Amino acid sequence: RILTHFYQGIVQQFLVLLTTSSDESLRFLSFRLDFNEHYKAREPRL
Amino acid sequence: LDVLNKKYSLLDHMQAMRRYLLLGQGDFIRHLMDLLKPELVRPATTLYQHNLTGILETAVRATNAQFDSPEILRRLDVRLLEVSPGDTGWDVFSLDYHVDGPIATVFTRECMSHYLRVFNFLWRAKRMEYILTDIRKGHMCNAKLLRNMPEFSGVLHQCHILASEMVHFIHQMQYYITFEV
Amino acid sequence: REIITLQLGQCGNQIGFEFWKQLCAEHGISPEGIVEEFATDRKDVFFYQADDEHYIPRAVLLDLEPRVIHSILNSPYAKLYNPENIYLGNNWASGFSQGEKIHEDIFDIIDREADGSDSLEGFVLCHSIAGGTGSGLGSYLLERLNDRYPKKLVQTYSVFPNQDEDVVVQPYNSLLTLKRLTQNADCVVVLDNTALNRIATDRLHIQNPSFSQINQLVSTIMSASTTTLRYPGYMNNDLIGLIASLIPTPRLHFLMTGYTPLTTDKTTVLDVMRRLLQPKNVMVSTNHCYIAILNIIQGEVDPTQVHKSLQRIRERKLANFIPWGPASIQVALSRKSPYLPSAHRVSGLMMANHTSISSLFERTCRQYDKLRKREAFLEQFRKEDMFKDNFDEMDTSREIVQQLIDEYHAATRPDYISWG
Amino acid sequence: REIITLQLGQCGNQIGFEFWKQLCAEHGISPEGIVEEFATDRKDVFFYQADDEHYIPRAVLLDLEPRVIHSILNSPYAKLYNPENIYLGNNWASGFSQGEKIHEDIFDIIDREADGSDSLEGFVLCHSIAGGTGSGLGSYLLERLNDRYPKKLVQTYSVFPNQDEDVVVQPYNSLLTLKRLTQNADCVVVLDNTALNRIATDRLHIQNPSFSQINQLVSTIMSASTTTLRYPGYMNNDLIGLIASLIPTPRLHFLMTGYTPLTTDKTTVLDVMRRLLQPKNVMVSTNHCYIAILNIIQGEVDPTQVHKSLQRIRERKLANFIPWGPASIQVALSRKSPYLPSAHRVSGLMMANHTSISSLFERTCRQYDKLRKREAFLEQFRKEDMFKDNFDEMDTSREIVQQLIDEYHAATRPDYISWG
Amino acid sequence: KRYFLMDQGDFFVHFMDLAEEELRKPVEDITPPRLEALLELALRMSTANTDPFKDDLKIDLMPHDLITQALSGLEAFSFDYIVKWPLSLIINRKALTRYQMLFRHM
Repeated sequence: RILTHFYQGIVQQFLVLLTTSSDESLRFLSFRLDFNEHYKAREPRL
Repeated sequence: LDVLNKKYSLLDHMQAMRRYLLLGQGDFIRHLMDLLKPELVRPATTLYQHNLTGILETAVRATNAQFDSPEILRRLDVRLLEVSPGDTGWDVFSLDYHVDGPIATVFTRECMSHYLRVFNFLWRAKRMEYILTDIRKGHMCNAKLLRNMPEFSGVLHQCHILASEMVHFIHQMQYYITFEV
Repeated sequence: REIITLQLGQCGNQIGFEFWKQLCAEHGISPEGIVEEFATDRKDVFFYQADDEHYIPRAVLLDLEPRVIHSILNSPYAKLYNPENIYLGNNWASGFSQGEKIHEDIFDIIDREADGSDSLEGFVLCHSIAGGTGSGLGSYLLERLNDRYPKKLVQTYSVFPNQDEDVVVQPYNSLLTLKRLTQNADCVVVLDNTALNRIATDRLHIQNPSFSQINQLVSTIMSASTTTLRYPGYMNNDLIGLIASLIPTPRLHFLMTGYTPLTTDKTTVLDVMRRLLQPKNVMVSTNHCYIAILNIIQGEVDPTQVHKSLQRIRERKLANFIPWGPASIQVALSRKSPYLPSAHRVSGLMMANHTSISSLFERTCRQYDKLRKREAFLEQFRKEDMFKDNFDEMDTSREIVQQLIDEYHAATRPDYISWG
Repeated sequence: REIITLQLGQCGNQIGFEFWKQLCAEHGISPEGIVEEFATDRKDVFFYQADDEHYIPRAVLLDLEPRVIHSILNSPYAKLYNPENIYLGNNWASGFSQGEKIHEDIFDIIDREADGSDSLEGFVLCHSIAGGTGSGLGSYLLERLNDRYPKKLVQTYSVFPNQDEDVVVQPYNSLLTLKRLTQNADCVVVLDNTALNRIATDRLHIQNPSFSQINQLVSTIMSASTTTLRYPGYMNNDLIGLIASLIPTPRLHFLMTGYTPLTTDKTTVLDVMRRLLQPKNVMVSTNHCYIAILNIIQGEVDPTQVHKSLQRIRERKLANFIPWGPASIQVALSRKSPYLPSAHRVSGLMMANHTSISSLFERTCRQYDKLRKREAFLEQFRKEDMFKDNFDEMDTSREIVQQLIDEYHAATRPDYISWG
Repeated sequence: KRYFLMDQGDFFVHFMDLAEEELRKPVEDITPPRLEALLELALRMSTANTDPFKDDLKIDLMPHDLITQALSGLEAFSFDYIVKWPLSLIINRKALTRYQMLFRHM
């Protein structure tokens, strides 16, 4: 469970670091990986 | 741009660039790492270049680049980088696709150095995709070999969902590289 | 890597025959196997580079009361594949017992072709659920394959037994076979006979030759699903990668079939995406929500089209989501095959894990429960009595399929830290 | 947005058949649905972009004692529309009771096509008032549609039952259906059978095939009314905008039909405006005053012509006014359709809310009152007795239509702060 | 003329019905990519898809048209037309600015 929560809390930061980026090109990755917004509408997951 | 196109071929080498160096072939890149897996998960201490060069031929013949012209298979070459303490197998090994002749005015030396700087990162990602499929493989094997008691269910199911968290992340990232980059 | 395809039963040999004929017409080979001059490809996935310059497919030919298999024998596609391994009904118990007594030499046949190819990725079973001939023997061979080789993949292309049907032991046979499918398989591809029947009676006005046209449909789907393995891409050049994303857990491994043209007898990715997401371009016909969808497209695809199409699919929300996580429809691009007919130049197919198949399962469970409560529809089959005098395997299969329905409904929930 | 058209009864399936044939000839499609090379338009209002490259209309095919529907079956326009939903008289009570017992699966048919289109604007009912086959089932389905979906529009193209007629229960049937029309519909388009009969016996010298020629008239009117939706303009590209101005209140929702050529078998807007305003170019034949008129014109219209024509219409005063407010004839301009015959190049139609239809209502009420006072013309229909042994629905419908007549006469007054 | 002056009213009947909720939110709340994507959906439903010039439908948010001679996404929303080099002698920046207000009014 700690392994799970650690992984999810890394992905939470990874996704919000792809929407503060320069150039649309790298923002496109952030949508493919997180489609549902079951993760990221705030700093913890949903 | 006629005579150089009919005595050598800048188009074929630039297409083979994407396949051999930028992993674009796909069929060959799976088999080549299914043979070179044990030597790569070893450090660069028991590796010497000639051994790993020999391995390539079997996989090229085995997959479908055997109908290619022999020239673009000869121009494909293996290297083994600098050995110094701190060795591993995915920071010291490289594939390469050299350019010799009057066709090397399309690429500078620095351009190929950058085409190798991309390669090591691509090779890392390609490796991780097989480590996770080994995980997924073992999940499938171990919910139909050891399942005779219901005592295993919690730990088993929990690891399975933990895998599927990584699977949709990495698989789709490998698709992103693929259809955009 | 390399796939060894297994075909058994009259319906299974029928769909394998049409699939092999389809791949013969698709790739550059004659019905003898003679090489063509137009053939980024691979001809080593279903085909061995065999030893008379015919790319002979690795196919296990099994016959049980052969009628149509005799027609397969005197055929020009019998010069394409025959490694000479043909070895000899209307019940699951009869086919199971007949497969039980002769498992040795047919396992030697499996061993021969396993030694035949250099590498192996999976075993694809041409199977018909409660088809009589395929039934029982298919479930027993599924047990033999998954027990004997735990390191490989098992795939079972399966039909759902509803053909507007007389056989009343069919729910018992389908229930026992489904127990084997849930317990002895890594992945199952399921189709509905009634759905393909409705689509066929829609697109044409055929009523009598429904079998052969359904065979055309499943063979086209089977070629379309393995196009990404047969033609080198970047991902799903092995089976397990395509199998991985749709299947989140070893119990939910049953996949819906979609393919966006129902026609082959201008277009963009955006239109065929929105045309794919309806449940009436699905060839398998409370809250029902997909676990994961994967779509593969083949054609003259502009790479910006998949991008803005997936934009539209997001903000329209025309796909059913997964509560417990992200696992969504994934865009895959594949090569257009040589010598395929030039209609629907941009053509896509989808494979998806949906909870809606639980409804079809519980319908067949309800049919079994009705005939089991009445106790007048076992018909006293002698192989059914001698195989199990107590008929506790029906109870065990009912328990397993009930656990399956409960796990389906639990995956439907926003919590899947609650199991079944 | 998108319109789903419902057709039922022999007369309703007749007018739907001719309307679909008219829109097939109008737009660039074959009777199979094959695309043409000449087709600012839209083909998504009555048509789904359907899945064999035929723009198949979303039509609900209902049959009740089918005779002409069999002729619709073996037809080249059965390749244009057939989503395969055909499911099975001379009385309102019989059709009502038969529709009552099977409302579930026909509601599932409605649900299927409601899931079929992406958007929805309204339900247009091909209906015949006291047509026997359409009657009863149409009123019951009207109750089902308005109860089940309160967020959409209900339109009913209706005839007025006077065909120079033997059926003596026809006033009772028309009275009950009119109760349903007043209470369970958002808007009703009403025509007179005798008016179209007079116009047809005028323009030609036909006496026997009056039905088919009337079908031509109503299909042309139905195409003309939805031309502004099918071809993108600026307003009335949705139904509710055209419905809004003519209907001032939920009780007065019955619209007269006008269309200024009675001919299709040079011209300016000014002449066709003054030709439209007479009550003998109206296809529906004390102080009688329109509530609101709306006219839509299609042709080679100079934009100054509508301007000075409306000038002339004002200072001539050839239209009947509304006391309690401004609500007048509105000029709308629409595109001339491709592949329409080139007669009357400037052609307009009108829809208007008039109090003169109260006269036709009270005439039919007087016929009902006569047969009801005599008590010899119920004929003791068994479905009429079993449906209502006390026949209080006739009294309730009489009360509702009396309130309707009173509200009509109250809207006629300069005060409509006096109600009924 | 086709979009601002509304020769297509089919390019709008989808779009108003589809985006009535997501426009009514405040202008600062609404993000710019969401508008453009929904616009492409309604562009494909419309027959302005068969018009080759539909590739100049963009996003520009504007403060008000009741200032000199909005606060929500509707009436702040505008399109931005982009033209080629020899079309500066007819189509102008001042003309683009004046066209935008006309659309917002309607």
